[PDB]
Amino acid sequence: PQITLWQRPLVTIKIGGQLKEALLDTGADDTVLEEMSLPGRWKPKMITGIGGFIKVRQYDQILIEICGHKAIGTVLVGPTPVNIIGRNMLTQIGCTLNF
Amino acid sequence: PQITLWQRPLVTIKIGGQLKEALLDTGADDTVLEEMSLPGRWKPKMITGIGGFIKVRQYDQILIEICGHKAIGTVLVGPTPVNIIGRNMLTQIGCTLNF
Ligand SMILES: CC(C)(C)NC(=O)[C@@H]1C[C@@H]2CCCC[C@@H]2CN1C[C@@H](O)[C@H](Cc1ccccc1)NC(=O)[C@H](CC(N)=O)NC(=O)c1ccc2ccccc2n1
Repeated sequence: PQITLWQRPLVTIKIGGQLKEALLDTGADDTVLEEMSLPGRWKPKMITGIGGFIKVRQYDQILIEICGHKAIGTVLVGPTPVNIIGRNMLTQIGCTLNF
Repeated sequence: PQITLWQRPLVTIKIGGQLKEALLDTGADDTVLEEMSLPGRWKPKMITGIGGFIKVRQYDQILIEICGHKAIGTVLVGPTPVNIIGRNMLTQIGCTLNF
């Protein structure tokens, strides 16, 4: 698709067969998710945003479908108000910024 | 241009006649820049992202060039770790997400 930005670029994602929605976020290095059921073990990790550091749970090799495109990588579960799809995933689905 | 996301989408901006660089940030509602001099009156504001709040000064109808493209809007000045260009400005230059 070609997505304008007059509203937040939220899209449908699928993880563990669960349908969610998430923000396509070119400003985010990592992918950070709301609480949800994920397989495997996690490890504690800390990342920062504009307001400072948070503790998150790091899951590796997670499969996700983003607006129909498959991606696999590291996802961080933590105190985020919204699922955020960061560049580690965005690149896998061929996403670009255009103007 | 077309900007891939293998690295941070940083671009040149010009504001207050000064050249800086900033992050093209589709996940950000607002545009937030490091401490700097701007004209007019400001209003105090608090914004959030991941990790909590920061206090900023809000300036309205500020002129900025983004990669040579003119935009006018609200700029928030404060202790952000990185200059970020949010959707309020990105929309003025016709920026889209494409995959
Ligand atoms: C996700 C993580 C890996 C933590 N990366 C980010 O946090 C990086 C960090 C880099 C340096 C510090 C400054 C931000 C740049 C950008 N951000 C991504 C960046 O895209 C971040 C993503 C976002 C969506 C909303 C909720 C939180 C997170 N957006 C932002 O921080 C901007 C700040 C701003 N006023 O515009 N926040 C939002 O526009 C914002 C939106 C609505 C809100 C609702 C509830 C909660 C918090 C609220 N957040």
